[PDB]
Amino acid sequence: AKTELSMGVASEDVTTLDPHFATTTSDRTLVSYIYGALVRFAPGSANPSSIEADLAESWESNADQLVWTFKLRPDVKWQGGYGNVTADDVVFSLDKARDPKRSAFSGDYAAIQKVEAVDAKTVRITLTRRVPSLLALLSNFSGGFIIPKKAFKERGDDFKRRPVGFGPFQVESIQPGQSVTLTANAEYFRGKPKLSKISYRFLNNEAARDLAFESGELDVEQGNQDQRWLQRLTANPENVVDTIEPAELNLLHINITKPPFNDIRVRQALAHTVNAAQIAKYRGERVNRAVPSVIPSNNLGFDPDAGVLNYDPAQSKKLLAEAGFPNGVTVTMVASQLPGLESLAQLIQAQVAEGGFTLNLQPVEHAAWHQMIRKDLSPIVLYGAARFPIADYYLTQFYHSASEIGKPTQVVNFSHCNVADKQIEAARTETDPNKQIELWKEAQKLIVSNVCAIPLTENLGTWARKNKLGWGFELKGSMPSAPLITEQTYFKD
Ligand SMILES: O=C(O)CC[C@@H](NCC(=O)[C@H](O)[C@H](O)[C@@H](O)CO)C(=O)O
Ligand SMILES: [Mg+2]
Ligand SMILES: [Mg+2]
Repeated sequence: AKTELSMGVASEDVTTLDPHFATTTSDRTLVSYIYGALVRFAPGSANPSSIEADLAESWESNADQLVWTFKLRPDVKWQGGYGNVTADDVVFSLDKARDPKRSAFSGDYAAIQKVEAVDAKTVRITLTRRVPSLLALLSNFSGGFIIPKKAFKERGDDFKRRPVGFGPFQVESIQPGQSVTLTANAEYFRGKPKLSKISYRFLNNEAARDLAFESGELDVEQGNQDQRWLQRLTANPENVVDTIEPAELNLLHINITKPPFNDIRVRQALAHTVNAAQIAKYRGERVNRAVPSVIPSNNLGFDPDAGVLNYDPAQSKKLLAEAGFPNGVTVTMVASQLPGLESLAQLIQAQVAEGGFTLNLQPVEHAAWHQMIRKDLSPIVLYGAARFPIADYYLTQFYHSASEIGKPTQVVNFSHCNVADKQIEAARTETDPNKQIELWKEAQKLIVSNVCAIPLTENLGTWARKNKLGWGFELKGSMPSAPLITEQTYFKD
């Protein structure tokens, strides 16, 4: 049939298409269409078990698994005429990914010692110690994507809006705040895409997005976490709703160094007046689930019994009075305008009033909000995300003190947590599998009991499409929790 795909997303604009910085779901989704990596998750899977060849046609490790040699596919071409992808591009990209001055994801690569071009088609990666999940680090997510040395060196600060990858689609143009026009990479190494163009539309307003989808302007539209939207879409036999793994866990990360939240009783009071099970029941159990820990349930090392504080708003009021707040606590939070996070913050705002908290929400456009929270501008941060499914990733990034906002090594530790550093570090390199699991669980119990963060629900990604669109594979998951459009995506007659 037709070869042009139109999709409506919950975003206001592009922030960065440099894969070493792209963090919002929208920027990560675009990056997943433009770039590739040495290896990749199988299309339609978010599980590292599925990892398969991408730019690297084969690889091997030495006996001690400290030296890995990747053999590159010969004639993989960059978009825009930058020529053949070489080992020098891989060295440049991985060294950039592992540099805290040029990447938002450098901490994931701390165990890489060196990356060397043995020849134009051979890359040698030497590790400081064994890294069981190395292939996930080298895959098509976060810092694994490969970029062109020549394009980045020249474009510099403009590369983020004029990206160049070897993926199936290229950015032809950006219409700021309206859309991104992507076109098929005619030289894509797996074959020319069946789609000729993608019109990626910024439709943050849910009512306008739904109207564009029902009027036939969109072939795909991002949904939300509400079962009511899910039921209204599934009612039309022409629509298909995809619920996409991994589930992103939402937490209230509390800055434990800032009064009044430096008193554990105040944090405990907040935790006793949130009700994640009620949010999950309201939003719907197919897409949403309350999580009994501070990392997503789909993690090796997840603790189903971390000790999450129960709902008891009478106890919240008692604790606030003991802490010197007989008339309650008021707090202003900088809150994202991404509709799912905005509606979640509004649900929490209503819940916490029962226990004596009056939450004032200062709304900020999503990408601007991401910048503000990373400047330590909010006392509490409602953040929702998933990472590779090994506890070390979520724990290190959100809760290890090295990740604390304000440090050169900062990641997403908005709570300024430091209570679990020794357990996180010991678990990371523990070779006894059961002991490693127990150290990850001990870290979760400490973070929960000190109330550095309060878990809410985790939600699968929700997207609607017309049944005339075929992905070319089963869309079970995608690391950004969004559809993956590839050279296989097609329309039916
Ligand atoms: O990877 C990251 O660090 C950020 C993840 C990215 N995910 C969107 C997100 O927070 C979730 O969809 C979120 O769980 C809300 O919509 C909850 O209703 C973000 O754009 O903020
Ligand atoms: Mg955005
Ligand atoms: Mg902590």
